[PDB]
Amino acid sequence: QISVRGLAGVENVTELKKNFNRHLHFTLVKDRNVATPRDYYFALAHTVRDHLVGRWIRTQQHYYEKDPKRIYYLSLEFYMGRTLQNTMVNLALENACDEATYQLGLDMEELEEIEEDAGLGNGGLGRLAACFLDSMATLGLAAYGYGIRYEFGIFNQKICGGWQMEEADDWLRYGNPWEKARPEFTLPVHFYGRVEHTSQGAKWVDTQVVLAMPYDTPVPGYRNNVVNTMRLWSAKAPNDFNLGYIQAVLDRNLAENISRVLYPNDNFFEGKELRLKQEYFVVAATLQDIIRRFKSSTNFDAFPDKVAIQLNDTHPSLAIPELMRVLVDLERLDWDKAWEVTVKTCAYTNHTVLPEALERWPVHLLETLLPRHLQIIYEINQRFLNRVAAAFPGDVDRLRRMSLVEEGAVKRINMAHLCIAGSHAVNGVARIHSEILKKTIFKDFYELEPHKFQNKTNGITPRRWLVLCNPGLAEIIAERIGEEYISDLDQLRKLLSYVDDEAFIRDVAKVKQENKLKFAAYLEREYKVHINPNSLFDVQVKRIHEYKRQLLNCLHVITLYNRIKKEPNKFVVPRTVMIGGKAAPGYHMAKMIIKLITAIGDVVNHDPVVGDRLRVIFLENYRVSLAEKVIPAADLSEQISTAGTEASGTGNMKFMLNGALTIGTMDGANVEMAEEAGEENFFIFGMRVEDVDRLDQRGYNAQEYYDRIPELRQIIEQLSSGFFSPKQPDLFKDIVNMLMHHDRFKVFADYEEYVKCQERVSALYKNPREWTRMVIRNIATSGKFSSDRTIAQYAREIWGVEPSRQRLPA
Amino acid sequence: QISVRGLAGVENVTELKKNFNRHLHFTLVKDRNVATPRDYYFALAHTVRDHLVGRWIRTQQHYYEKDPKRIYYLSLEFYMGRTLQNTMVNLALENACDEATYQLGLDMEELEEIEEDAGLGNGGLGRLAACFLDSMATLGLAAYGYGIRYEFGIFNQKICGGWQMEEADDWLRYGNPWEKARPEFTLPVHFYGRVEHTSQGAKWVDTQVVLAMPYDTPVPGYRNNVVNTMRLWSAKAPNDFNLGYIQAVLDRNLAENISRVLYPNDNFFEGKELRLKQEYFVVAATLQDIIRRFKSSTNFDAFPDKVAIQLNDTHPSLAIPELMRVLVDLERLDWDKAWEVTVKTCAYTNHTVLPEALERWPVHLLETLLPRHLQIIYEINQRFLNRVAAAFPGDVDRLRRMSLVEEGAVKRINMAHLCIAGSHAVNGVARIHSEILKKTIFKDFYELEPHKFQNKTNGITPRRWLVLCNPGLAEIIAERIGEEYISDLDQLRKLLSYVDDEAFIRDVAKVKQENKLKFAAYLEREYKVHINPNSLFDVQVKRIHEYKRQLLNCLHVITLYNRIKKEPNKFVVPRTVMIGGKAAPGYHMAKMIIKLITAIGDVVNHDPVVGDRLRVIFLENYRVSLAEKVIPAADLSEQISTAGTEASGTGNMKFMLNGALTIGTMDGANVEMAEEAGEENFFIFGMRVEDVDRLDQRGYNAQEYYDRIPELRQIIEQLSSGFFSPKQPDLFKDIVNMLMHHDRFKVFADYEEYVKCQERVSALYKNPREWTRMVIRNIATSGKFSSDRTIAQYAREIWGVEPSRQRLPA
Ligand SMILES: OC[C@H]1O[C@@H](NC(=S)N/N=C/c2ccncc2)[C@H](O)[C@@H](O)[C@@H]1O
Ligand SMILES: OC[C@H]1O[C@@H](NC(=S)N/N=C/c2ccncc2)[C@H](O)[C@@H](O)[C@@H]1O
Ligand SMILES: OC[C@H]1O[C@@H](NC(=S)N/N=C/c2ccncc2)[C@H](O)[C@@H](O)[C@@H]1O
Ligand SMILES: OC[C@H]1O[C@@H](NC(=S)N/N=C/c2ccncc2)[C@H](O)[C@@H](O)[C@@H]1O
Repeated sequence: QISVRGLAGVENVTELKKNFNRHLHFTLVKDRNVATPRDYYFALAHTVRDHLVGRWIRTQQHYYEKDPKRIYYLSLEFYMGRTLQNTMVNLALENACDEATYQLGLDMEELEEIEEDAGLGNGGLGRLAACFLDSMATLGLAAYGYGIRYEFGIFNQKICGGWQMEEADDWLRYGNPWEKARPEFTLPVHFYGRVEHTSQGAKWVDTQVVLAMPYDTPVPGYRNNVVNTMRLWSAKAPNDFNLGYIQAVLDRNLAENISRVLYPNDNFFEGKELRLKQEYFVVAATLQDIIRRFKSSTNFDAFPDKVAIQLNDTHPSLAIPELMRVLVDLERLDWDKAWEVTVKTCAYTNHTVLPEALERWPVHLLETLLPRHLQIIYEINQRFLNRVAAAFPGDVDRLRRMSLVEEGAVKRINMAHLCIAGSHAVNGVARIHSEILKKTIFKDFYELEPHKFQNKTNGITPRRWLVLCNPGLAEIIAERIGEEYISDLDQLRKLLSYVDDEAFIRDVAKVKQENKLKFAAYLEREYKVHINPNSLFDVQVKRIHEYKRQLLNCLHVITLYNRIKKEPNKFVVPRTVMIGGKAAPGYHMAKMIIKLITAIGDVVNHDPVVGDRLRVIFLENYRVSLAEKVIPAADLSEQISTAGTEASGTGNMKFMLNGALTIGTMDGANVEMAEEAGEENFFIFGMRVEDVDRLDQRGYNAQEYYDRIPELRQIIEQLSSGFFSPKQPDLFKDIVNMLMHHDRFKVFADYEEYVKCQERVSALYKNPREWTRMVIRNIATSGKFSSDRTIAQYAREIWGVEPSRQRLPA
Repeated sequence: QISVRGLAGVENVTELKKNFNRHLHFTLVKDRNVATPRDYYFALAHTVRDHLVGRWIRTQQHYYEKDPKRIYYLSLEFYMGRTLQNTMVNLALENACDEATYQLGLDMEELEEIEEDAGLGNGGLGRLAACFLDSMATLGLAAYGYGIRYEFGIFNQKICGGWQMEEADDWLRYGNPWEKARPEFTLPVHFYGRVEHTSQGAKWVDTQVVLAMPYDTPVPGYRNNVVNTMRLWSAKAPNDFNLGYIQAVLDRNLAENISRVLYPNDNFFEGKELRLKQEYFVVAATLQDIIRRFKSSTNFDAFPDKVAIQLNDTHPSLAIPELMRVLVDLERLDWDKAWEVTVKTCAYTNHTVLPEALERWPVHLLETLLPRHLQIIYEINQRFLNRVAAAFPGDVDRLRRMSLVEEGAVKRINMAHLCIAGSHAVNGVARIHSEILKKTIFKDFYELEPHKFQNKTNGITPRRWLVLCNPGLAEIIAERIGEEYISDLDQLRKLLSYVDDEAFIRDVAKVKQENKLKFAAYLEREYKVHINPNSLFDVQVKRIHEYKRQLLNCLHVITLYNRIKKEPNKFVVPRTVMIGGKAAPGYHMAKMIIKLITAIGDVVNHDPVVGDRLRVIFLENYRVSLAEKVIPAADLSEQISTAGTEASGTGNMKFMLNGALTIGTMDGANVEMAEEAGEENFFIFGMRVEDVDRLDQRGYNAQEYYDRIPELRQIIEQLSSGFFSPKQPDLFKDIVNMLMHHDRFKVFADYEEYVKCQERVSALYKNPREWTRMVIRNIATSGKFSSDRTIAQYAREIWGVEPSRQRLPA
């Protein structure tokens, strides 16, 4: 049907159809009389997956023969979403499969909906890892993602009585066709035990062993015939484990619990032993695998020439002392040489400056679980502090600030300090964030080793986040400028010369309307909710956090409702306000915020005077597959974190690419987005970082805003008095108390500017032609935010390798 | 190479080779450069399994269209062993696959050794279920085996320092190619809760739910194109289970523990709640599946015409009250009608008379776990006892003996009594066993309802137990009498006319020698032990139990050693004495017996004077795949249980079919074997059942034998004084104490006759020609012991269906 989806050749369609039938029969053991819709999905998945294998084998063969430098991306999170459509897109099979299934009397889109998301991440950090894998394959890098194969990913969110309920994401229940178990590479991981010192070095003895069994998932590049590997480890008890008899077998569960479940905390540290075990498990198994591959090329001097390890935050920080442990204790290298190798091998990416998110592990935990690593960390700290003392003689406070060991009630290890000390490169994820790292939390480190500190602004893959989710937009762009932009997103600049093109303006607006109609229809079918598709789609989707300020959005919504109630017969631009995202199960305030949103909806959506002029909808179970649907449908992207709190954001980039305008603070990558698009084409409001700093010096007094803004006082009075909870008058007292007395994120301080800015959004939307022209100016300048750009910068500036867009032979 | 292994057609070999390569590539994601031996096994398994699918789909289609009466074989054990060779045999693919793999440069036998046994059983009862499935498919019956998919089967046995060690049988670790998950037939199973009585019947409420997910395994008939199903249930937690957050996810393990592990007790009852849960789990899921299939044919009068349920011992006895529960509480049938349906549907097979093996569940357990079933059991008991009272007025002791409820310290439910009451047929598993049931333990029941009591003598499948494991023997037989005997084993009688045939005598002896050489070579390679292949192979393989009297075998072994030591320069017929089998982990005496065997070996095998005249070897990890190797190699089959204790035996039949002579008591099926072969062609010794009864009346005094048999006194003195355990003089004191003072199985009473009989065995072995002629007379009369005969009798006399040897079209 549409060009960017590829060719539907006669031979190809015929072959797909027969391979589909072969799989239905031989693989699924069904015929068309008894086959379930799930059977059809699996038949199709198997048919598509067959097309990966030749390329996958030859890619890995090629790496073995050419021996390039290998890149190892270590993450506890890979937020992959669904795989079927992505594989079809990257192999140019989409149109052919659509045709093949159509001829078999099946709707491919319906089949696609059957696939579970691989929800192995919480949000931004995990999705970033996934976009990165796509870009690394597309750029022909010899890259491997390494992580954990969680049996349960991020929980499925159900809303019951306006409250978040969690249920287990049993994503492997029907079997995962996109993985291959690799039992021959099963490896032992050690825990507990004790350290003996012999005549010939330290030895780690009396350990408990858990096996790490790898599962490989293919990562196809975009039409370049490259298929890289994501290798995820699963925990397995050894067979003699605990070996009355029955109990010993049942107790195997204890060891295998390591890979059971993803910790559902977004930007928050929880010092639990099981989490520490997960972090070591991935690191120990991965490093053995890396070393094995390196030896199958004795001389560890060449190790950094053949290996780069990228640490996705501090979660895999134990890679540093683990590498030292293997090099010193097992390979018998001297400390200084091992350390040189380690530093040149490792690089560290920081993802937040929020203090509660930073990993600070109690010493007593590491002492019991990882005694040799603790000793190695102490030694690293001593040698590091000796360097600081020599550089800054007599500066005793600097020594305590820079220490890897934090003193206090319980001694803790600061993992971020460990990462900086043991990495040749430290990067933030947007320009303002990287500057904040140098100026504030890592200032001491920057002064010691300025050359270590870099910026690498985040990006998103235009395959998933344009071609896959928004084929209509991809097509109208390709019609004017060709297909090359899909792997060279900077080419979107060419669209600037179409900003006054009446045909293009109409097509851009038409694609948006179609997307909105489709999404409005999705909402009725799967959720029985009614929305006006001619309204402005105002969306904020992202994890629920105080710093992300869904509450400020709530305040605006109530403002609009109150204004309508006061002047019912005045025209207002109709809006559908959509808010979605999961709250960490233990985060009370975030759970209260969800209840508030639904409570507002309950009042607003049933007020006869309001009509279809204002609707508030909570988008349940926000996840990658839902983002692919809602983002193409959005008109207005809410990116409203307090300045200095959102390191980068990536949801912001997704909306920009898909034709929504942005209302946002100058925070994270919003700054660079406004810079690329021009500030005239962005709805910027609120305090800058400098303004927040000024307010902190004076002391933030929320009462002042309450006293001076009548519209704000009304809202607080409504919340307090039970207007939004008639049968539980004090339900939202915690929210009011927080806003009035202990608001770290200064919700009231940005309220007036936000409401004014929102008025300017409504004004522009009234002029569809000018709305669309500004949209074109956003899409046209979204090129910088391709993860291909980001990865090219990591490659050249950190890993020391050159990207290549050249095809491997098919 | 050999005829019974089938044709290796040009087209077939070519096609197998290309399908093997296709699977290696697409399924296993390997090429020949990196493929592991395990990869090759899997490629072959997939290639063979592809040949099942068409037949499997059309068999099940045929049942749906023809709607025959369906047979449901319920067992907690299906001891399947390996599947690859069995599938090749039954599809006539063995020679073709051998040729195809040979041309690919691979040895198929080596590949076969990679497959894990499906060890989902303990011994005889579980293997019987497996032989039965093979025979039911071969006889074209619409039969389904239903059981539990244990994650861990029978433990792997390791011998360390002469002691049994257990390790987890993680048989699914690499994935099972012989199963297909059927998620669409996932069913809820209920536990705990309470009973409410409403205006319209009882209701079982507030229950905990565990899901039962089925996995289907194909059961191919022998060259008849029939493929039946074995459906095994796996336990899955529902997704809202226990739904701080992390713990709730980890706690899902509790529900899923139901299908985690097989209880490793052979002929012994352990009243553990987890075991009770397993028993209900299989019954509840299976009955829902049966009822679903029956409705997809309201009128439950026709239920027994379309359904037979065979209970493999009392393990699935809860089928009776569960069927009543569904019929009365859910379908709203009156009690009397439901009961009529239940009795006509169910039949019960008893497998032992040993009192410690009988299931007697504490009332308090059933009260908590299954409150509605307990109430139903009470009601069954009341109505049953009312029938007994009417038949035998005033016989108050009969009422207490026949009650389903046993009084005492803890009240218990006798599950065997439940089974008799609720079944239209009760059978024992050999003629003497069935007679013992009528005369002793079920005498009261037999007097009430004599028509219920039947015999069905056990059998073994001649596919696995001749063609598969002993192709050389199968071939020399087929050369004289054709191939028809493989599914009509009575045809073996024709071999009687070859008993004086010099060519056949030589061929029978040659096949045995070859088997012995192969087994002697297996022992060196995989265990580094040296044996004389010209010695008589004296083997006792079966689970370790006091009743099976491995100890009596030990006494003979020591007797032979002592006799050699006394007269070193006297000729004796050389023997290799092989004993193997697992002990239940909690059975102390059985574990001591294993240690004794190895301790004897340690003395005997290292005595220079003995030479290669006597060797004692403990066969480690005895299991189905090991039986397939050792049984063909045996000369002498030890079947030496105390008369009246081994219900049937099936190992005995396996040895008879494979050309070993039997030394045995008149116990179980040994009686019928001697009857078929003629007593002159069997080495019978020892007390008959009547003699044991006489001894019990007088009181068994072991001391009398010790006092009157000098050779026996010497052995006991050696055991006591530490001759077989120099550094732990009293190691075997428990064994001596048991033999002298509390021997339930009268080891000493059969000692003299056993040793004498063994002398007659040695005498015959000295005359190879006469040894072989007696062997021919055993093989020739082994036909009755085909499980095809057994199943034909169940079909005609219990299930009310006719077997058919007719092919389905291919
Ligand atoms: O079918 C479900 C099972 O599939 C298996 N995959 C096998 S046999 N081949 N895959 C090959 C493959 C080829 C190309 N891209 C991905 C995988 C997985 O090992 C197993 O964990 C999973 O449960
Ligand atoms: O860079 C990708 C995205 O990462 C997000 N971080 C997330 S999801 N978790 N971090 C968790 C964390 C845990 C422990 N120590 C530091 C951070 C950032 O908040 C976002 O601005 C950014 O766009
Ligand atoms: O490969 C390992 C996996 O195989 C799967 N089998 C599938 S996809 N088809 N089988 C078809 C089949 C055809 C004929 N005879 C048996 C099975 C099983 O469902 C899964 O439990 C197992 O882990
Ligand atoms: O019939 C097949 C074989 O079954 C065996 N029984 C075994 S393995 N377990 N029974 C366990 C059991 C448990 C509970 N209540 C009764 C028996 C018999 O011992 C054997 O003679 C016979 O050949």
